[PDB]
Amino acid sequence: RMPRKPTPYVRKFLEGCPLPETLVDDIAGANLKSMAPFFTTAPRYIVAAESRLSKLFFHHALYPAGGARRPCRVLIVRGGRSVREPSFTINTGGGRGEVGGGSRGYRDPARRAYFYARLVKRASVDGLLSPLCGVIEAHFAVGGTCNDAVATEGDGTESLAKGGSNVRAAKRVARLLHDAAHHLSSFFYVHTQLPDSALFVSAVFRLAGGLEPTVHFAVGAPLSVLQSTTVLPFGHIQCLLRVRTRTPWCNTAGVEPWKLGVSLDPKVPFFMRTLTEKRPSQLLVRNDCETYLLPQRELLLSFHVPEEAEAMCKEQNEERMRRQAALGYGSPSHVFAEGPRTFARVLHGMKANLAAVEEASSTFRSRVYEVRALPGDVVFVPRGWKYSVERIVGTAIIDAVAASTASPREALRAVFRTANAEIVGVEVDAFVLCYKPYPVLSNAQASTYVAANYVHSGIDDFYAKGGNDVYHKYT
Amino acid sequence: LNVGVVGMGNMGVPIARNLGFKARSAMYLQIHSRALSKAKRVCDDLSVDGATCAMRIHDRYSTMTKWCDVIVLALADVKASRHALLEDNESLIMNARKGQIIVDHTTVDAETSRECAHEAARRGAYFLDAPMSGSPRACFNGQLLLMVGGDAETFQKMLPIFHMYADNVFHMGESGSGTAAKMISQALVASHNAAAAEALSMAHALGIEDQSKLVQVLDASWGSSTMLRRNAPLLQDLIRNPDKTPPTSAVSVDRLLSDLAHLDASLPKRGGEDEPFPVFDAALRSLAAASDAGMGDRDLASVVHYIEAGEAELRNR
Amino acid sequence: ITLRPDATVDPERYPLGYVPLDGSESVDSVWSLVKSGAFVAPLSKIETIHRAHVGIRYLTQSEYPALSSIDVVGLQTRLKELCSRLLIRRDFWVLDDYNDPELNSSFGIQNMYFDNFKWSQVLWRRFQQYVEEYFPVAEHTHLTYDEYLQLLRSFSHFEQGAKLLPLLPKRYRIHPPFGVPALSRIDMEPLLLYSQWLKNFRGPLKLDAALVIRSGCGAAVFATKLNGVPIVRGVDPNPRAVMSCRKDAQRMGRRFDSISFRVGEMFPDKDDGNGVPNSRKYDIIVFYPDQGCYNLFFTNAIGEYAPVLTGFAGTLEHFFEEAGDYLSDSGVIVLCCTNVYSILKPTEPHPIEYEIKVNRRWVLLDYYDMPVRGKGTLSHTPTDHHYRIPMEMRKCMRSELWVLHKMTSIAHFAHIHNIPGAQPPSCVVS
Amino acid sequence: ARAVIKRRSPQLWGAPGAPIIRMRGHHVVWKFQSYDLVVEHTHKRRNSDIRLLHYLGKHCPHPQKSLWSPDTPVAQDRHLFMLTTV
Amino acid sequence: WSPRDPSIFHETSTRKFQDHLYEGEPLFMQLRQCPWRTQAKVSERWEMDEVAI
Amino acid sequence: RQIRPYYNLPSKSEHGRKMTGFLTPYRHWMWKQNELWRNV
Amino acid sequence: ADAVRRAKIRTVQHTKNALPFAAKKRAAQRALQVRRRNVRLEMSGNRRR
Amino acid sequence: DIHRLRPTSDFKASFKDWNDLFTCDKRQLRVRGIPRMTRDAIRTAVQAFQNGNPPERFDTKE
Amino acid sequence: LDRAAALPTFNEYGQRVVQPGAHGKEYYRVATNLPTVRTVDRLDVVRQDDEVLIWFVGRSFLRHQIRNMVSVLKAAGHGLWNDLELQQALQSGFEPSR
RNA sequence: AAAAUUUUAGGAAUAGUUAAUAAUAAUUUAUAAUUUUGAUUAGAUUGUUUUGUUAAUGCUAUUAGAUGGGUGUGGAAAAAUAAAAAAAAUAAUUAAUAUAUAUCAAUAAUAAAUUAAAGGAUGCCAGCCGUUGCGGUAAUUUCUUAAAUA
Repeated sequence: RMPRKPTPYVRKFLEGCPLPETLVDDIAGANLKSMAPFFTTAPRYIVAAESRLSKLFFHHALYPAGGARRPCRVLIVRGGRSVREPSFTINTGGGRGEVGGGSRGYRDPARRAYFYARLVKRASVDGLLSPLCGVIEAHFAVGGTCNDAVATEGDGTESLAKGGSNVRAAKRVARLLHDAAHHLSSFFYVHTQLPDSALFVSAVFRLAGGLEPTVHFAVGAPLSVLQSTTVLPFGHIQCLLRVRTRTPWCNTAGVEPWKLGVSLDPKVPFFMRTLTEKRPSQLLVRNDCETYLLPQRELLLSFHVPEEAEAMCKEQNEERMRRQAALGYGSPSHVFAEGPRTFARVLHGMKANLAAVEEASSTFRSRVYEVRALPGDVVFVPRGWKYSVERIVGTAIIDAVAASTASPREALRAVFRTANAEIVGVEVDAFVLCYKPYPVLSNAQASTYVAANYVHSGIDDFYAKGGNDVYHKYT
Repeated sequence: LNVGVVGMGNMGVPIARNLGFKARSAMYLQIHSRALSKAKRVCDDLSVDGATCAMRIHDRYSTMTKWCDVIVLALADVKASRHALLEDNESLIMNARKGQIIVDHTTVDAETSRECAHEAARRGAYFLDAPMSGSPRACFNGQLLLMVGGDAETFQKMLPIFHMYADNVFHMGESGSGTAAKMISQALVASHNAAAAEALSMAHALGIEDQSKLVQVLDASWGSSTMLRRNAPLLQDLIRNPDKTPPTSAVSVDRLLSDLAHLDASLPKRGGEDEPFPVFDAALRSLAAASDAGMGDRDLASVVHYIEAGEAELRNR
Repeated sequence: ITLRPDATVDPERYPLGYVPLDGSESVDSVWSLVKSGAFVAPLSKIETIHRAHVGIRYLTQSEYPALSSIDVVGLQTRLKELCSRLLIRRDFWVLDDYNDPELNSSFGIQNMYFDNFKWSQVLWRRFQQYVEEYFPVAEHTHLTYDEYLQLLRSFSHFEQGAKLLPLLPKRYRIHPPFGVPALSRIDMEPLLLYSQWLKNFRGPLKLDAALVIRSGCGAAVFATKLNGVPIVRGVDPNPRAVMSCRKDAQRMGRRFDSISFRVGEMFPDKDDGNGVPNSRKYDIIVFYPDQGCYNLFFTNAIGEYAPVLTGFAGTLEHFFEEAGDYLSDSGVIVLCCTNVYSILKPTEPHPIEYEIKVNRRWVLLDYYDMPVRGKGTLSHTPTDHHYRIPMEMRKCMRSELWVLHKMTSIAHFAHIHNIPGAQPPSCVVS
Repeated sequence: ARAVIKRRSPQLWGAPGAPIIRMRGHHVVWKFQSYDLVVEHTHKRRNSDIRLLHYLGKHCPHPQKSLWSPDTPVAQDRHLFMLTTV
Repeated sequence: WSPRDPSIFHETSTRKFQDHLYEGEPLFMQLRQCPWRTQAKVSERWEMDEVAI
Repeated sequence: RQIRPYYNLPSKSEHGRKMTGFLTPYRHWMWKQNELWRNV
Repeated sequence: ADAVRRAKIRTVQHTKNALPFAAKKRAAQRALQVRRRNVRLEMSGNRRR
Repeated sequence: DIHRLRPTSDFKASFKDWNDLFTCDKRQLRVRGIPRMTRDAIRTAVQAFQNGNPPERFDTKE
Repeated sequence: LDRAAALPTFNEYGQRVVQPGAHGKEYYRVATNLPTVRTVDRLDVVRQDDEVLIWFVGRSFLRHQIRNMVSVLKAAGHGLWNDLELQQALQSGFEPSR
């Protein structure tokens, strides 16, 4: 029994309103009970919490419990990028023993907050991998006799970095430079392998900064790249670099249509919207691997959805509709019209809400989703998804009343900002961890695939053999 | 990490030897020199005495900077340090990487450190200045005073490297506070030596014979100082026998004045026509009087004879 | 609120003007909807909208990290914008999760304050009636979920009162009406420091009459009279707040007598002989300014014939300008606040010291500072979203107390500037 | 042997196990804390009215000055005393 | 610990080395540690038997 | 409790304990030296 | 002025010693409570039916 | 450093040298500003080294 | 608020409590009984050069009504109230106690 | 296993029932068993020479616990939470630690614990009389150890 102070009145029995553990699990990406009835092509945001994400939960995030045939989605994980120390064997002491280093994912954030009491001070990159980026950028920054065009051609780009061999790389670079020729100052992005300058021998090949970017929840085996020839060390780690071609400062510049009445004072006086740089008047895709982008700055990625994934989702959703719908729902004005909530009506409302979410997230056009990526994040892009990239420069504050009259441009109060042809310089805006293509389940494999059978083990066998074996656990 | 030493003067070779010895092949070592034969000799000696990590020898700042992560300069003069850091075509800070670290141990002016840190920040690198105080034998044995000024996280990153050749390492603040700490320490040393000279001369004037006891009395009382504790045993004989020439010492009047020569440049203004520096200026007067008397390289204990001259300039100016 | 589906994104598919939540969409999906600007309201369950509210606020905070003052302000703007899109039907009682008279089971924060039996029996109806006093069914077709939550919490205050534990003992409770900002844990700390200061400094200073200005909740007035002052007047611009403060002063017993609350702007009435409320020159005038994000940030000059500063600087200037006309010659004005202005916006000059040195109208008799202890929301607007201050910002936040006298009583206070360890200004030494 | 183990006070070989001499404390600030040498089971019994097997003694962990200094002073009899009954 | 302190004079004060006899405690000595030998550049310990008694 | 020194046989398994619990023959020998000192 | 100085000193030491005393005062409380009450689990059990 | 809640490896800059680490007692260890668990872990590792047991234990974090 | 406070509730002892106010006679009681419901045809504010000019146009006004309206309008101009506060003030109605 | 000590302003019936039995696992036999000496049910309800009070064998107060459907495992269910009783290698053993400092994170002081001694109240009135909204009026009076008590 527990002590309780006596009282001559009635005792109140509070039942409480805690934060739902299910919601916390869903946002953390570690919910193994949720079944999404309809598969969609829309980015999924998850916030890593104290390294609770792992290969086990990420496998389900890739292949949801509803029964999927492919990772047909973009997966943004705020934070969650890990950094792995090198490993070495202690021979001293009682005997030989490995020391593996470790992953400082949650322990070391990407950017520390700079609050000061007494042009403000902010961090725009990840401090842990600032120095590893330093070497990659210095490899190109040299102004020597050998032009950096050939360096980027050979060393930097692989066989295929963007939309359609050794000659192929040179013609690709030629097209890019010719396109960039007409502008006094332009830039473009590419995927490039690590330079030899960033690999020091130890025979252990280490990185320049002593730290390798990694995601502890990566499933499958990393992409292997050949120099037959040997494997390129740290070939799965790649860099998406921006090449140019030829402490932020704040500054303050000098109706509500959704309401019925007229508001004595507006409910939301001000807006705020991210400021992105101008794109010169090309996208890039990887058709051979599954990509994990780890931004080193604040990027805006516009992802173009492949027609293959779009058709897959549409056809599978319609198959579910015809299998489960009875066609008794009739035809209400809008799906959420009062009436007997048949299973068919519930399911139709579910699909309608899903379509509304997809069209709202996508911009006005095929389909393109705008994604704000930050340092510390990790964005998983499956195979075949296209995307263009820009850099975000800050934020604005827009008078709602003024923007109702003339425009957001004129309606500005305060803006916070952060700051053929030839290649003048190179930056690295992201590290791409490329992994060997994940399996695409055949129709029978998808039919017999059950999320429960992968709640403890079988993840690595699934990802190695390729999809789940039919007859996995029965006969 | 890859740590490379460039200074290689007289006080820089011990830093390279200590880094090579205590590296234990845990960090790579680099050595740069103006002439390759000298650095070859240094590497040969270090390997003969025991080398745990392979050592590379550099003639050019371009290779030096584009290879190593940490650069350590231990040079002789401000002009040499400026040559190494900024004004050279292959200047270290000009061609510095976005993340590499550069540390300077030579005693340069606060403004010199200002330009160095500003340019390093422009290029994205981190520069923190750590002037050193001690003897070359103190460096051999691994005892030194480093007063580093720069970024706190970079300083924390640099702790382990410093301890390989330094005992007392402190963080004086941001934006090159190490040079100010060294400068103020020298000024205070000079002032205390002057005051000790005054006290012993006054004791002799009063006619107290046993100085052995008076030394302990002063050391146990207030106003005690290591400068007194050092110069007393010599000053006692030097005042009772003013004829004998003060002996030569490694630490000299010329060295103190050279190291004080940065104070005027580091102070804001001298046009006020007044001295907001009574004691410090009085000590400087006597030090300069001793230097101009042909006693520049002799011991710091020679201020006794020229303190009286330390009044002529005060009266006339 | 009443919606107008014409200005909605997809009126043909959602003629009601919003997208009902069947209780299945993931909170990231609902968040994407709200970001695109659609309105979302629960279908048949309050739990769905509560989950969406919590998840959307967490996700937006994840998107816009509080790495500095500028992104904190931007986060607050964006988070207000989104949180003003999470509706609940004005007739919340129709939701099936609102009440269950047979299992005495419900959902929502009402059971963090009321017991399940009392709520499911009698208090659901009383809350239904309490809501209409502020949000008529005739006028409002829908309601914001933040408005619903604040209505529940203000109903808790109306029923069983609140409690200012560190300022006032366990036995004194207040009933601040809906819409009058209550006092959070962080907001008390400046008042705790002020209370200690007054406890120590009522003796040496002949401090008899106190005037608290903008004493919204009344906590400052109650703390002043508790630490001891025979006469306490409070001036608040809210008639409902003064009504409730006077009722609570009656309620708290005889220990709070001669506390008088009047409705007015920053300062009381100026009458000086027609009714002569004045001639009551006060020994101490207490100001505890509100510090919200917009008030602290958007501050500058406005007006051409009556130029005036806006925001925190404007309020401080008005206080400094209008004080003294109500102050005794040997009286001292106290301003208890936090350094949140100098945290949110360090680029511009510190207002209090700017006034004290540039303006040469007041003299710093004392300044006290104490690090912020607890955590919680700061200067919270009643019907706005909650935003608890993150750890890194809290580490810099401090509670300040500035005690100032007039330059005319410089001779009177001269001997107090002369104690060792004081900091006399340039004017006193002359 | 519990489905969910007492995570903070695990033991060996189950309850009530062998008798043990422990130095039991009191739920008091250290400023007055004193111990008692008691014999009890390995798994502390907080169910029966009999908490312990035998009370061996008490220990005062706060030194006390020698009140007995004048009585036949022996070598170093003025050092502080630590009192114990056994 | 003088009894003239009203907090030491109280019956329930622990600033004593006894109980029921008196209050406080007159001037007494205690020896602290000075673990700073190693801060010195050369620290040595010389083992020699007592000679002064 | 049982000490798991960094240099005994590691179990290269990702479905359980990462270090086995076996030990090098030197650890067997030194453990006796501790056992004997305890036996006296 | 002496009374003012005494009050100033009292308030200054209060501001300085507020932090350490709360840690000491808090610790004395956690050393005197036999079993702390899990109000979270009590409320969850009350909700359960 | 073996335990996820005893990050001894985060306080390499909290001590000046080997002897400074080995001579500082629990009180000075707390004064330098170290959590309770990290403080106890450092103290126990130092005492084990003193007794002859070097810090040779398997990192259980993974 | 009085109506809610009158509606049924439970005592501190668990007893049932119902004040008379939450009853049909005292429940459906309109606010006012006196003729304080007046019309103001025009009520506008115009900014002259250095002056605000408030025009009232009505067939009849209550005592000090113009000056109290001006007071609350000045409060609004300084930015001290909101729509909720205006509605609460308007619903408060006549206050017979000076 | 047993003996023995309970409460209610309107005081009555109780039962998977008592004993016997070659009956584990009762197809049997009997005039069975509880209760006005206060039962059963319902209401209150852990017990509790430790509390408080008094001249008082009076009055009064209380928190040690326990727990037939959640695994039949285990010597024993006491098993969904754990100020820690050190748990199979001396982890550590002159330290005030029994830390919060296991420091961030949706969340609210509703709630859970604990007694230091390092100026308010408060109106009234026909103006020859329409909803003009003037005045009298800066309206005047009541408000500035006890209750419960052994």
